[PDB]
Amino acid sequence: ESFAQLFEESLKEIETRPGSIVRGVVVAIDKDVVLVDAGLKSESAIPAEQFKNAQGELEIQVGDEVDVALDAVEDGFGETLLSREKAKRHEAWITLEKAYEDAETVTGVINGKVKGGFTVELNGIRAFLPGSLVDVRPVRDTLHLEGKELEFKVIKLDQKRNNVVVSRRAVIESEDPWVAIAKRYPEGTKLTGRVTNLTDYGCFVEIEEGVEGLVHVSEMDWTNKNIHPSKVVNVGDVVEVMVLDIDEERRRISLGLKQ
Amino acid sequence: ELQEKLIAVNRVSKTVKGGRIFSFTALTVVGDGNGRVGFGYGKAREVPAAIQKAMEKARRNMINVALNNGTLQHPVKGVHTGSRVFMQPASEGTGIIAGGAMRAVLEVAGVHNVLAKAYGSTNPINVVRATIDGLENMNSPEMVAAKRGKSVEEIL
Amino acid sequence: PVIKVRENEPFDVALRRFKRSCEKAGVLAEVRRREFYEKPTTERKRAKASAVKRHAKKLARENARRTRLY
Amino acid sequence: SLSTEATAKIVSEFGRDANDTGSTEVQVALLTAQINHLQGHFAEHKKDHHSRRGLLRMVSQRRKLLDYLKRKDVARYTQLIERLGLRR
Amino acid sequence: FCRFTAEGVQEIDYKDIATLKNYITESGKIVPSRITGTRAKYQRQLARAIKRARYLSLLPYTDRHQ
Amino acid sequence: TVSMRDMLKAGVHFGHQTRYWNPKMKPFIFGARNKVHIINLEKTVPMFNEALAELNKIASRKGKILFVGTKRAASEAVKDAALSCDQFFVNHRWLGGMLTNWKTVRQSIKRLKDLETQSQDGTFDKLTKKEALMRTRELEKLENSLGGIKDMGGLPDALFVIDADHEHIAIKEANNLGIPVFAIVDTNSDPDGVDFVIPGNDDAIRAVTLYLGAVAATVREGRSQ
Amino acid sequence: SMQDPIADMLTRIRNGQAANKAAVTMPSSKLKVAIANVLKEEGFIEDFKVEGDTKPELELTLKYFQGKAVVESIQRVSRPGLRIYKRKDELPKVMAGLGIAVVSTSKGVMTDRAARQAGLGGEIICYVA
RNA sequence: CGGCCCCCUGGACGAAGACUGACGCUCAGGUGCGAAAGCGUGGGGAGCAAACAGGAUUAGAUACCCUGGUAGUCCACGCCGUAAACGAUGUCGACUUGGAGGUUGUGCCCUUGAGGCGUGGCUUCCGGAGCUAACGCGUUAAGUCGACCGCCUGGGGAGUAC
Repeated sequence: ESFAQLFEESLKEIETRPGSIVRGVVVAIDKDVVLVDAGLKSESAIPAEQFKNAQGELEIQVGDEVDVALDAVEDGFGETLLSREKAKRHEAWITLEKAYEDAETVTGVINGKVKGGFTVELNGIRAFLPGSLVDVRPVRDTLHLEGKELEFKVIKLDQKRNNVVVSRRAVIESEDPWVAIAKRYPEGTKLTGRVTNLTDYGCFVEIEEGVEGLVHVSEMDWTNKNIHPSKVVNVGDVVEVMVLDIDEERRRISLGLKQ
Repeated sequence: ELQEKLIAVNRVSKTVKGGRIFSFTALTVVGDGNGRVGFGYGKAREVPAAIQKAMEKARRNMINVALNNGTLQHPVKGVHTGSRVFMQPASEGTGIIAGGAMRAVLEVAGVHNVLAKAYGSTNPINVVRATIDGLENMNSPEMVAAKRGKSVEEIL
Repeated sequence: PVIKVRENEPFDVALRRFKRSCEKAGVLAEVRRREFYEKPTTERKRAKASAVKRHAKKLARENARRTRLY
Repeated sequence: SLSTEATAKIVSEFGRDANDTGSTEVQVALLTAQINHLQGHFAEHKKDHHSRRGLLRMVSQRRKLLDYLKRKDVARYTQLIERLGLRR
Repeated sequence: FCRFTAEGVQEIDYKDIATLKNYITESGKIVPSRITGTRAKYQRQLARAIKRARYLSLLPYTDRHQ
Repeated sequence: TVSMRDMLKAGVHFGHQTRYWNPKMKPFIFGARNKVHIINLEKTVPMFNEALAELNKIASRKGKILFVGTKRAASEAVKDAALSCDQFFVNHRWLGGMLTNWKTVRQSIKRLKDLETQSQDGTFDKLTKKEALMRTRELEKLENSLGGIKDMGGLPDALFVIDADHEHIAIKEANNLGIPVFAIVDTNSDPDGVDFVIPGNDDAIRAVTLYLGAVAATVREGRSQ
Repeated sequence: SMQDPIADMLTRIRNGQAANKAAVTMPSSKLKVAIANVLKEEGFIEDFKVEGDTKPELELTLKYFQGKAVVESIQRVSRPGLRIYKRKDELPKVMAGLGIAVVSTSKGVMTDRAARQAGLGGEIICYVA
């Protein structure tokens, strides 16, 4: 009756758009496709690679619940964007938690700087930070035992584009993209960027707060022309890339991957 | 019980590397002398086969027509492609006053008395179709009554 | 496309950079375009035709894509 | 176009209520003034054809209005044409 | 992803040279609305501003000229 | 028989995106949540019930039901449904003119049967290796295509369908012959060919299963009667 | 410009019938209302409902029997361009009596049969079948 | 109709109100505007280029290609009144399923963000019913209707002769 109308606004009230409410129960597993049902119009074709943790093998059997993401509806048939990004929000929440007590503590282990800041990895994910953040002083973890255990003390974060440089060792110590496009500029600043869509000439890795990068086909590997970028890297994956070129005018930052 | 009239048979060609491959089209129409009519259009390399095919086609996909006695229930227009057809009910004795393909369809249908002109094109295949359409659309008094929520005496 | 060779920069690299700059400018293309007079009508026609082609590529092909090849 | 103040003035004079604005007579007056204004322009700029089209349209409209007035109420029309100095 | 919609500017200023400089080429040319993602309404205004600047020698017409 | 709550749980109420809809499904649609069309369960349920009843009735007079679903997600499930009530099915691609051109397809069926017999009952073996392989392949092909309908004999007296837009050929065939159609029809689909339309989510697996199960039950009931 | 209101109404009705619309609304007029009433009497529509004071809207409720529409055909006959007036003997028979012809007579608007019965002809508004 | 600036100037659209009160639609004759080329008189003349000249090509080449090159293109004021002046689709009004855009307003909404929900104008593409000889058109109709006008009646002769 209005039973159904009320039930509709009820079901509106008991779901939200992003990957927030851990609701999809894994109702069929087959390599290489997981699939859930979070109270959406259809079931997700999940990769297996959004769900294996830190050494390669699966972690969740039938009935298990992770939220995914949304705001994109129907490409022909199907429903979602991946739950792994979901996870990013959780990471953001832990990073935010720092603010409360002015100190987020986990483990951060940063061996080296792709682009001037040691890389820190938290749980499954690994992030890149600006060069200062790795060390509190001028200590430098190059003399430290390789891939050492500390935590991360945050030095610097870019707040829009996601780059976070964190503080290893020293426990005792405690319009918008395009005007100032000189931060990752200078010749070869390495970046960690998720690829988006590979347009048979390109790969379109673009992460640093509303920009566009290409890594088109010529570098990508150490073979030139026979490569076909879909075979050689991925879809949706955070990779090794650096700038090689910026035009701040005809917004074409032309990144590379042969480095 | 069913009567079947081959209206027309026409030779049609297909040009190929060698030369011309000829074939035959047969337009037939069948009816039970009551409401039921059906035309069939068959095609084959030889005539008789084509005719047979046409007949077969006709025999399935028939159509019912409401007939007030020997004639139609009211004047009815029917169109299909070029051929636009008018047919008008007529008094017992007058016979089927209609031309060509149109006549044949009427005869099988078991209309005995009509005044029927084919305007426009008179391409047998089209005209028969038109005729069929006209017959089909034609509603009876009872049917009209049913539609309108009335008795037959209210409509007259 | 004004360029200056940086200190301890290779020649080849510099050349490549220059080429890239030129490409960006679309200088060669521009030159090609202005070699001969294009009637306004012709210009219009090309633009519209090109647009049409683009549209065809975008939508029809997308529709095709939905259905598998084998 | 006609300046706001001028328009207002025109309305006040010819319009009975002064808030009315849409009175036939008032409308005619407005048209007439505009036409007068544009005469000066068109003396200068004889090849400004596009602009002249608008003027022509306005004139036509005015004529129509006058005609309407005539059939409805003759005296009023007469008065109007005395005021504005329209030959017809 | 237009800047001027977000800022919510009433009119683009030819005097605001720095802003303009983001939308002009290394070779001096005005950058397309595909690349910048500027809104159409604003884009025209921006172009106009640039032109004005060029007239006032605030921006250059081209890189080569002297 | 089938409750509303259960349907909701399954995900029947969900439909396709708003840009892919058919405006002939505007009566059966309720609203649009997050730019995705929601099917009206108040209008769906009674219709579904009616359909079920019809199916049962058909069964009761010894009617032959055909279960069509070539989505490949619910191919496994439809077959299962068919087998539960010992009825016929087409879980892989519908052969163009299966029903309209039965007399040709009857030959194919016969051939398949023969092949099966050769495989199983003969126990001859001793066959040239390539030839044998070929035969096996043929058998496989036949089984995939016409496995469910091999014991159908003639034409079915009703046709249950999991998606109308996907199986339009089948539906069309059923209309030409006049076989009653019982189609599950999402918002993108066309309901005009379908006799007993069922407004519901064709795509979601659980929903499909639910749809199948009730139907199967009803068929069984009819048979019992 | 709008030149023939009755005709327009008829057209609207036809379109409704085509498109399977339940009810068809339009600006009301006395003649139009009369026509609607006549139609109702003859059983081509379910009901008509005028609503409003300043600018009232006639709303007809169309009829559908066995899927298809009831108003099979509906043509204006008289029209502003060319008026048709018939004498009681010259009054038509639409669909050989199965349809009706709305005719405006001195004693109000009525079906052709009614007019004949009365013993008077007039302006032939529309055929309806 | 296309750099930028100023002066004079016509139309369109939206937002609310307020007013006028059928003043409307269409239009034979009539009047005006009407690309390019062309004409007249007076200016101008960089580039381009009918004509023309030479060089090639070719059987020939009164062409295509090359080197030159004058009317003209440019401005002023007159005339000409035609074009595949095309959407090959008269104007005005009403009515009839949808989707994806573009552009330009405007109302509300926490603009919590580039957004969310509407509501107007103009506009590009696809497609339903229906229509169509088919091709196709498809709420910007070639659908369903009304009002007015223009025009057609086999091909040629001929849009020519008088």
